[PDB]
Amino acid sequence: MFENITAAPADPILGLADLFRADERPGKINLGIGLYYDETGKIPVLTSVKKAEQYLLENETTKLYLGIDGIPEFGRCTQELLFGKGSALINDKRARTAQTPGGSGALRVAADFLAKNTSVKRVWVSNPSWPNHKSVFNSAGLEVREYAYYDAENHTLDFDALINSLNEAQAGDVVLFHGCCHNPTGIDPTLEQWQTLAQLSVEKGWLPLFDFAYQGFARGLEEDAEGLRAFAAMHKELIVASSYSKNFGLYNERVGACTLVAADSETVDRAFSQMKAAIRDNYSSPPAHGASVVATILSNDALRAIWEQELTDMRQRIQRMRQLFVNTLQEKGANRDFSFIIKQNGMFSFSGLTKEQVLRLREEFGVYAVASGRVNVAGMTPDNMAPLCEAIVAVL
Amino acid sequence: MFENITAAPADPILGLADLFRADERPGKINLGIGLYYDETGKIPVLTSVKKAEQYLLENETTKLYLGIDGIPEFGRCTQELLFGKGSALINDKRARTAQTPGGSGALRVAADFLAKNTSVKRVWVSNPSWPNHKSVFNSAGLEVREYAYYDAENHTLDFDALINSLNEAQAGDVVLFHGCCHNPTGIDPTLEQWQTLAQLSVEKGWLPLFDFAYQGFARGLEEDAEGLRAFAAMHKELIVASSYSKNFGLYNERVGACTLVAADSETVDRAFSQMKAAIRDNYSSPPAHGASVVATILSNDALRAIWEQELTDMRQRIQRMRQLFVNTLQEKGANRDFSFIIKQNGMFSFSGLTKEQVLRLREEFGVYAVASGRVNVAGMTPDNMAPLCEAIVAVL
Repeated sequence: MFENITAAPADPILGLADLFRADERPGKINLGIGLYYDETGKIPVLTSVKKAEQYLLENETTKLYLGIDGIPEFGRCTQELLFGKGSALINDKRARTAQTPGGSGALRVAADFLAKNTSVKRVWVSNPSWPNHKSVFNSAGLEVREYAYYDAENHTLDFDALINSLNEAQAGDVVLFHGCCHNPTGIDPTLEQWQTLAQLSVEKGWLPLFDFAYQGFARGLEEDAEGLRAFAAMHKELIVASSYSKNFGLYNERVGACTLVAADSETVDRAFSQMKAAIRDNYSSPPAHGASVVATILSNDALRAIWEQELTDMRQRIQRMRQLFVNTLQEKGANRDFSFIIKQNGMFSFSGLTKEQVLRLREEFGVYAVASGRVNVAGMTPDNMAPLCEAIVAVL
Repeated sequence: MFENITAAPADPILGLADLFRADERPGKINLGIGLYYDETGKIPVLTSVKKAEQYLLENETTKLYLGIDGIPEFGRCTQELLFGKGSALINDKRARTAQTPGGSGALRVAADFLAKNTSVKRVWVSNPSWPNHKSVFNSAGLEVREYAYYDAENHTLDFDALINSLNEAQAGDVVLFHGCCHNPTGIDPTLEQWQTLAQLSVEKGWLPLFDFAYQGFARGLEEDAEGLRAFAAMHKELIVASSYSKNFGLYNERVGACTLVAADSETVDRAFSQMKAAIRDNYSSPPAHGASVVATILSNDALRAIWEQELTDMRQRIQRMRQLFVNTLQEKGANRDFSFIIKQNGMFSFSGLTKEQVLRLREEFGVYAVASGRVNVAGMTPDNMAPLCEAIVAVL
């Protein structure tokens, strides 16, 4: 039965990580995968996370299955983060949240729900986008189309091209938005641009799908949700796939949520029963540990305070590295203006390095970035910055 | 987009649990869902599990993502449990294991792999079977057909009907077997019956899919794997979806494995790359906590000793309740022979109660079982046995 199966196409980005670990050069620098490093180049467990895990160790008395949609307090805390406490969406009970194995898990659940229960045939993703979006939607049986996004000359959101290319989207297509910290560009719509999109989206009959993996990494928890909330103020229906991998440093515990919004309580409860059915035929119910950690933190004043500060620390370290990167580039003799890097949001920006320049960086300098020239700024440190920038200057 | 979605059909078994928690009667007895209760009617965390969780708390320094297939030591330990240490399958590197979110997760991954990469159009399941089998396979786009299994008059495996009905299976169909502790009958093939099946399966060109959720609950870890190992000695190719939910009391942590076996190393590595692709487009990588607990236990002599004894304790408590159940039934005036219960394996047997008798038990006596009359023996205790049996006698 398996004799004739052809190998899956190598994933160049996971193939990168694989190449990194095999590299015996001591000064090797990892700017590939989207992970937060501290100033010592390590990927720590958050202190608030350790404290919550101690609490669970000392207090959990069972591992009895969660409901299909996971821990209720997790759902409640997630909707407050998303929509704001006292939001009319919450008061009107228009939203239902399933705890999922990561944001990736949430994307798959949404895709499966849409494919099996609606007329949706296609999803619009930005060009460029995180490559996994196409993969997940295609695997669910959905076509993926691309909309213009990035003005690479001005390092800006090409809002005209975006709007113009989205005009080819039909009523009933899904349009995917990144809530903040667009991967890979670091370029997000302004509040005004988000409000214009929310208006266009309603007129045109698009179903908004928000991918919200970096809440707290652009400006702050509430500020980062402004775009979503502008849509939520305008739309009867919306889906949000959110993740706590990055803002809790909980990557491997697979902690995310798929949130469904409909016009009213009866509708959302009805539609959510089909989302629960999709989950049931997948992994049945989600993993408790990472999500209990999140719920324990978000629902305790003292832990939440510590965690919010840890998140602030992470965001500010990245902002410092953005500035340090452009400064060291200038000092190291780089020809180019890299100032656009300072304005961009989250872990990533496009460096503007070619695929060949990145290959050179890896082979000659042990500096690992992805083929698009996207770099993980959260992988830069005061200790690695000088060798990093000397390497970039050498390849320009 | 969601206005016209119809509600998912209520799941009577999850609807049962929901009904149970709303029941304010004090002496209520839960014999529904497959969970291990101790003699005080609680569903405890295993001591070996708590010790492993303490160790992880004190020693983990990162939550960096696992590989798509999870923790390598988890895979190694899983294959040894499945095939036996020193197995030729392991020595020849014919097997690859992906850590998955539970046995349910493993079933979905297998189904997705099969549907997307092979000519498989149908899966044979026993009649009766765990209802989720049909659901999972159908959701992946696979037809499900049923084979005869149960001789309800003699409370036995109807081996003739099974073999006769499986004759309608074509070369290239999947046949699903429960490794031990058949859900719901508690009736497993003997070693001889398993060997005959392994032979038939080869001749007929079936792809065996083992669902192995209760290793250790029939006779013991090695004894329970005898059927699988008889197949593995005969087949070039096989898939195993296994779970640690029940034998580690780790239900909500979603800890399982999908193991792929092929004729040789090159083949299995090739086919497994497509299984990894299916996982990538689902939940991306599996949750670390529950699987690290399992790997930490299985790979430490002291913890493994404690855990194996805890598992032995669970198996023996169930065997005691089987005997106590039939004894108390006789003492309480039951007309019927219930002796077949003593011989059956795992958490469940068919009580022979009608759907109406079970409805009566619930409404009049607060005793919760499923419509098929299947009861969770692991939900019986010395304290609840008398009221339970008085209730059954009343409804006969």
